[PDB]
Amino acid sequence: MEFIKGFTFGWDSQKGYFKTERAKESLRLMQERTASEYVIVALAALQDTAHSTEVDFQGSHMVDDDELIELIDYAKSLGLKVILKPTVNCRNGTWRAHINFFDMDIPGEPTWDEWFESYINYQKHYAKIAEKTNCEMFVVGCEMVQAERREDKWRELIAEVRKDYRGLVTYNTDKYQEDNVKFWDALDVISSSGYYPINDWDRQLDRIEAVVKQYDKPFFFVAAGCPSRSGSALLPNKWDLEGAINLQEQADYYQVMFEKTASRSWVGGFGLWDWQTYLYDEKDATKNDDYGVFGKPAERVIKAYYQSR
Ligand SMILES: OC[C@H]1O[C@@H](O[C@H]2[C@H](O)[C@H](O)[C@H](O[C@H]3[C@H](O)[C@H](O)[C@H](O)O[C@@H]3CO)O[C@@H]2CO)[C@@H](O)[C@@H](O)[C@@H]1O
Repeated sequence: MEFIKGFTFGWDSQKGYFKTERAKESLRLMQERTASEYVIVALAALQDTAHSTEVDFQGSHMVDDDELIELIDYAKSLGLKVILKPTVNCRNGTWRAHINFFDMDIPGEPTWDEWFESYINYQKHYAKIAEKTNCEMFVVGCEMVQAERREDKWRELIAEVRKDYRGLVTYNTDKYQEDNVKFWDALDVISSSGYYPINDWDRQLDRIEAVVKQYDKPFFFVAAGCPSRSGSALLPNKWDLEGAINLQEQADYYQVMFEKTASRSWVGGFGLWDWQTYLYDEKDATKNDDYGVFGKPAERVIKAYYQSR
């Protein structure tokens, strides 16, 4: 596995966004400003709650198949490789890591089998798209901490994705959960959300290295990044962190992350979080306290690092 110089795109997208000039201009700027060679197209279906079993990928929250194919083809026309990452959010705001059901099937209660049926059929739909567009990698789940114990069901899902899609298949675990997953052998690549504190990379990388050396798979941080807010460098996963704007903290987070990971040969790349489909005006960058790096000092740190690899 060559080093993946990646950036996540499309998380803010709604139906119709990918049809637009604005979306293509944003993706061109992502490539120009960061020297990324991969785009991670991150999409989210919706379910009602963390304990409901129907996964909706057809409403206004979800780009249509035709515009998704258009955007992937356009990314390829720019020379980008594409990683497709379809995940799921809850309408009531609960983090998908809490999606969970009773260990036993109780009459009248939602079951693991019902949820996985809906989720597998969701993934198979997008696996067919990844196959038709020749996406380089497909990510079958993201941060599903409580669902990860259902190893049998995850193995079933991966086999179903394999029937539709012949590329690389991975699963994206949450921070600190790299060893919670017991089905890495069924995947091609190990990946995690590397939202680790700026002052704890040495301990965390040593921990992950010991996990990764138990398998014969490449590894990368399919999500990583930091909002431009004070205190975010300590908890970079908290998108709602109460903190004043701080562009330099985000740049410093990135500088430390690349420095610490550059010396671990097994860190095989990054899918940096994240680049908006509808990008803010460069004039508004110094007021933006979110994950974007457009117009911020972190943009130069990323581009320099990606150009060096
Ligand atoms: O932006 C409006 C939209 O935001 C939803 O909530 C978001 C967050 O705003 C943020 O994008 C967050 O990103 C997580 C992501 O879920 C995943 O964990 C990734 O690895 O890390 C990023 C950064 O922490 O995602 C949630 C949605 O899951 C929500 O508030 C909507 O109501 C709303 O319109």
